[PDB]
Amino acid sequence: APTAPSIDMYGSNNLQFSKIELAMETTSGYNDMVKYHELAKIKVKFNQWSGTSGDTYNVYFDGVKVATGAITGSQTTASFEYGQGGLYQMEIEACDATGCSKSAPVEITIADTDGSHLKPLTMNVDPNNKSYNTDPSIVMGTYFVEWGIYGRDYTVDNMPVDNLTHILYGFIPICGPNESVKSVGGNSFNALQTACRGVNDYEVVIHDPWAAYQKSFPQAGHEYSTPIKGNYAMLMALKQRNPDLKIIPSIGGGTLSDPFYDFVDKKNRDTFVASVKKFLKTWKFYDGVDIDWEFPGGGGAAADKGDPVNDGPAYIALMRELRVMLDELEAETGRTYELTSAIGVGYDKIEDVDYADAVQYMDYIFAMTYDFYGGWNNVPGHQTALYCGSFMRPGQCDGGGVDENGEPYKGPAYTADNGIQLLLAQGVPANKLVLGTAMYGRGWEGVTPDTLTDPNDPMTGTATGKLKGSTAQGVWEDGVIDYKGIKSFMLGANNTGINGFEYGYDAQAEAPWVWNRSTGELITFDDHRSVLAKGNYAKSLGLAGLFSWEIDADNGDILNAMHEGMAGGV
Ligand SMILES: C[n+]1cc2c3c(ccc2c2ccc4cc5c(cc4c21)OCO5)OCO3
Ligand SMILES: C[n+]1cc2c3c(ccc2c2ccc4cc5c(cc4c21)OCO5)OCO3
Repeated sequence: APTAPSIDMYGSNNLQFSKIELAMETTSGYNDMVKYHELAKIKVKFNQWSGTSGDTYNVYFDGVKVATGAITGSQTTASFEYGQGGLYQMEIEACDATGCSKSAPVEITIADTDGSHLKPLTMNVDPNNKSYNTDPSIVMGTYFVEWGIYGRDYTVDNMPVDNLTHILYGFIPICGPNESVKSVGGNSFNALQTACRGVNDYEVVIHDPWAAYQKSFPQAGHEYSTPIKGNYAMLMALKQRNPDLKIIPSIGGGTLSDPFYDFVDKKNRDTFVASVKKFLKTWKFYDGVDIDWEFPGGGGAAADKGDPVNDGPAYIALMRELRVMLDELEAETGRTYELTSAIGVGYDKIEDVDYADAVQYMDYIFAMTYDFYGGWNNVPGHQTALYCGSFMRPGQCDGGGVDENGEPYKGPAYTADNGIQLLLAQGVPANKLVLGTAMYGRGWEGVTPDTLTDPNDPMTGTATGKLKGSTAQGVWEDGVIDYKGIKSFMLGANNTGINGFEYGYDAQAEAPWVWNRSTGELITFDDHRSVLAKGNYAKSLGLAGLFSWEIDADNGDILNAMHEGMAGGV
């Protein structure tokens, strides 16, 4: 006989609660911005404006009692805790000695990072991405980059998710020495310095919390009170649409690898491994961890770092220790967690790690079979060839010869096949290896006909510097261009060359190029024909499948060719 409560929606945070508490309106240290709680804190205001208020309240979710407390006036705030994410029909009843009166039910949201409170994501995928019926046992992976939401304008809902088995989310940095990040210019180092305030060295943080969880995405139905937004809420809704899709954070990458060189100290690994366990208990849509240390032994962005005696053993121990941690998570959750790593495949990268030892702890190795040549110097070559190109010298392919100064080759040439063969020869199983496809070209300028030693092959020429271009043509940094830019502005509809470019294909290497003879602009990339060759190669050798880098640069053609190559190789 009290008055039935009316819920005050706006005074109760619009009934949007969360096990994860996330700063939405500042940028500060990761530990100050993100706190995961085992029980969500719930606070619901209700009113009984007329009649008697009664003396006690009970709160029900789907008919089950979850809280009780005192009513002592016409406005009551019910505060309590609840441990399970989801949408629930809440009722609140007011009671006195004569009986109880129950509010009408209203949906309350308890957000959790597995996306249990979210409907499947609505997709907005370019229809140039076709449908395929590729065997679900074959890996078809890609990287999605956190910053792709800015100028590139490529969001989670744009991914052709039914054509993917694995999304690697790039990149998760590690706090500590990060001089390489500084060298990149822009805001990347400053963002990282902020994220690490109040964080121990060697622990992981989110690099860009605005992209990751604050940015409101209209297409995902985000509104002001949504407790998780950004890429991560979209990935959580994506897991609701595609529960078998694996989404894996990639830690490191070319510019964020500097802290890994301290993992020769076990205390640093322990700190890192513990922080990765916590990260996966916080962000539960993630299904494992990908380690992208570029590179054990050195030769990466950090010119003064690299230990060829100790980095390999440290990498193996890291993999062993991550696998131990992941087994604890598998025990705690009943889920499967994957451990993978993207690795350099030049012979001088491979020779610094016993991968046959490391891979016993891993589900997959993503072989970085790209970036073999590029704008960092003036030597053209195929950046992502399967085999040795016509432009290589006698003995250069297997490393048994000498260069044009007469200096001995130090090892086999950089090609996908040489890398894969080196890894198989160490005893890495073929069905653990995933072969990489590039969705971008690298490029030079100044490779004009007068520099060529063979007049029909621009790979025999010499450049004056990196390719220059604008972001409108897909050039986001000097010397690199999106595959979709190459297609729009160099190849054209018929794949025969536009704007002064001609197309060529080195059949021995399995590698395409476009070349503008007058500017001497030359771009090495992967196309439909080279990606079919890679699929046939993967099939022949019984590799795990294919992956690509990076998905925002594709227009559908590369991922389609990955699927086509994996169906049809003889
Ligand atoms: C050898 N490397 C590899 C890299 C690399 C990256 C990104 C940057 C680099 C890099 C950047 C600056 C450098 C500067 C250097 C150098 C090497 C590098 C260098 O030699 C000494 O002067 O993705 C992984 O592979
Ligand atoms: C592979 N390298 C060798 C270099 C180098 C230098 C100076 C710079 C580089 C460099 C710079 C940026 C790079 C960026 C890259 C890369 C490789 C490099 C890279 O591969 C992935 O993206 O003098 C000694 O030899």
